[PDB]
Amino acid sequence: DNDEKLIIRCRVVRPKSLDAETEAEEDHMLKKIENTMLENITLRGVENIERVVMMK
Amino acid sequence: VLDENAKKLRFEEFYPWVMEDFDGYNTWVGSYEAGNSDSYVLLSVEDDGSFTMIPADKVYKFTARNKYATLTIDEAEKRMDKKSGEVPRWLMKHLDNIGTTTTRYDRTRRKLKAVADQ
Amino acid sequence: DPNEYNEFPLRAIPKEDLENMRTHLLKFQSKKKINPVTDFHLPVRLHRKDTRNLQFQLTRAEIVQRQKEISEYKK
Amino acid sequence: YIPYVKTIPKKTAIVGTVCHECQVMPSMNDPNYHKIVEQRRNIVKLNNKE
Amino acid sequence: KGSRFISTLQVKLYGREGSSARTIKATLPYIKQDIPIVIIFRALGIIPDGEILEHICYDVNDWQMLEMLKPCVEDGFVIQDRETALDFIGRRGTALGIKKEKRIQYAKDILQKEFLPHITQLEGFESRKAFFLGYMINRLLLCALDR
Amino acid sequence: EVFDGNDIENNETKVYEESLDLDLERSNRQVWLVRLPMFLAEKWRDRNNLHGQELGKIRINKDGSKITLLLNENDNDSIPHEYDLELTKKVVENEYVFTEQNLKKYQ
Amino acid sequence: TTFRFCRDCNNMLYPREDKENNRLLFECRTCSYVEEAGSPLVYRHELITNIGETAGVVQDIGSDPTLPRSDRECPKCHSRENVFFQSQQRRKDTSMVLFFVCLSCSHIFTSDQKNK
Amino acid sequence: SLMSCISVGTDPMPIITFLSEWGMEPLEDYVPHQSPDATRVFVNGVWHGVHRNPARLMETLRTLRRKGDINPEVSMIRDIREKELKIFTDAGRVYRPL
Ligand SMILES: [Zn+2]
Ligand SMILES: [Zn+2]
Repeated sequence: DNDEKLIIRCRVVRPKSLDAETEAEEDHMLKKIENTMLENITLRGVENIERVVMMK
Repeated sequence: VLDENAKKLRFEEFYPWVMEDFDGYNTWVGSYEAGNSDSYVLLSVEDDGSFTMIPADKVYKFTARNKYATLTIDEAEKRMDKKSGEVPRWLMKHLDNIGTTTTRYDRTRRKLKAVADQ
Repeated sequence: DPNEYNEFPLRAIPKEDLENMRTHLLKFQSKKKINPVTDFHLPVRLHRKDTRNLQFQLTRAEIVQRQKEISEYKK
Repeated sequence: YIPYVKTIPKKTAIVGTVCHECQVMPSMNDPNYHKIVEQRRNIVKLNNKE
Repeated sequence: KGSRFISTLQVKLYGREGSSARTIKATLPYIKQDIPIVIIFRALGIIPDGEILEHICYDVNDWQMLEMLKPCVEDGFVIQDRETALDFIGRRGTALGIKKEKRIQYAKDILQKEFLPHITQLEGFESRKAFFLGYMINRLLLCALDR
Repeated sequence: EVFDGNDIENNETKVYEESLDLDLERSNRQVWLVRLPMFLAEKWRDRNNLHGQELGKIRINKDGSKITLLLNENDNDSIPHEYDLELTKKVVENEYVFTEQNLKKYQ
Repeated sequence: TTFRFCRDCNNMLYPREDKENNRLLFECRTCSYVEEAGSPLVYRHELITNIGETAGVVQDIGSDPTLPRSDRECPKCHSRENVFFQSQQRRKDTSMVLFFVCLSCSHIFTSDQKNK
Repeated sequence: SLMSCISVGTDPMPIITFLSEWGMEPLEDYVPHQSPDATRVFVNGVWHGVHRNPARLMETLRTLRRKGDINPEVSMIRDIREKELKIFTDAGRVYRPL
């Protein structure tokens, strides 16, 4: 929190077997998971709950 | 009824200009341009410092053809269909090694070398 | 004005050579330098032809080679 | 390969290379100037249709 | 003046904001199918991908618009020649009279006399059609980018 | 002027009596592409004219950067006699001029 | 993102990894041309963007009669005449910060006092 | 309204020729990357070309219409922000005097 800028760094780990064909789409796969990491991640709360406002 | 000028242009431009070298290394196809076909004029510089006047007739735009082994309509259509989620990023390189989808320049060089060897 | 310039005459081309002759403009659409005088492999041909299947048509070099073997085959 | 292409041969020759592109514009100080402007104005003024 | 008929051209941005690939497809008369814009641009005589993008975006530093255009060039990657693009258009046409050889010419007429007719309908005006098409796509992207 | 295609039979040797390769000899010739105004282009592109008469002169400053055209007095004092040739592109590339005429069909 | 384009055919270049040097190369998917990358950034997605706030500024912006005039001080030439307009972004999440264009130096500044 | 009128429309060809003679660069040689300041010129929704000095061009067009060289019903709009110059000559446009 004390850091001036809030940054998250993520790295995908490849399996023991080497996939020569996935290198072409390696960056594309990252573009896929990041998009799903922006949408399909529920940090906290109940689904279908857009916003909550406090009233007295 | 069709305007005479257009019909002549259509018949004249039915087959576009094609410029090919001896070895097929360069293949350019010309396309007619009508925006400024008749609004241009040429000035040819003589070998004595003088200028010569020649009216301009037509303007042709030439684009290179078959320089990097383009695929065919049937091959292109097969890939577009849902045979796979997305086309491979290096599909062109992969098929280059297999030997399929060669170029006219390479297709002619190999045949010429196939004769010089004997 | 002072003669601090170069002035050359401008004369029209004779019309006797403009008949049965069409002068068009050729524009190579590319970002690099294209010069058929040096870049291309002579001889070169500029004709009118159909562009259908412009990927499996015999190159001018091929026909010359095919003509040589055809003459040898016929002989 | 294909055995027929149906070409149309013609006699052609390259008779020059373009080096300069120019645009001729009448001098604004020319004595005969302000007549082209009137001619240009007449272009829109003209009403050929009857 | 001349025919008094109306032909509508639609450019659609498929996919939503949460999609990983949003491509732009254009609707042409007498084609029955939505064609990618890149194919149309190639059918108009602009094969290079760099030239096509230059027709859409008029600023070299507007990477945001280019990033949204990258899927389009990827979609039409397997078609990279004018003749190939024209044949692709012809096959989709709803004529079924062209067997195998008049398809390219049939599509040529559609792109000439029935595609954006309000500019012109005479042969030799592909440059104007391509530039106007880019303007429509550019405006579409500006709205999609909240510009 | 329809003719065979690939021509593996070598039929052009007798059908045509002239070389079919474009003459790449006059290409080393500087040419200025000039767009003319409507009033000037209407009288210079007419085929009922252009008999070889001197239509004017071109004057280039010794240091360059400024060109001007001076027409003769044959315009009938109806159009300007001086024009400023503006170089819209000092360097022009990938542009060429080619001619076109028919070939001899006999022998 | 600084999109890079091919040099031989003007096609769009794509990033590729070479294990012989563990470096970054840009290669063409059609003509087999390579070019060494200059920056390690290849993709950039901006959820909250400030690009386009001053879109439409030209050398003759002051000639527009509709644009309002103001008496604010330009902090680069000490002038009082200028035309101001709000952000051009149409998203309903942007603040009402003004953007001022000076008719003497074409310098663009902002009235923001929160972040600037 | 009382002072509103509807245009009857005229031929746009004379205006197109006039624009070309006054520096409207044709669209067949317009390179966006070599002139990222030109104003697009539209006539009846048709992109005819671009101009390098829109301010001078608009002044000439406005003066001609006011003096009576161009039909008054012709509408000219210069979108400075969008760098566009639209000229409308088709019929059916509602206008009023000011
Ligand atoms: Zn390339
Ligand atoms: Zn200032």
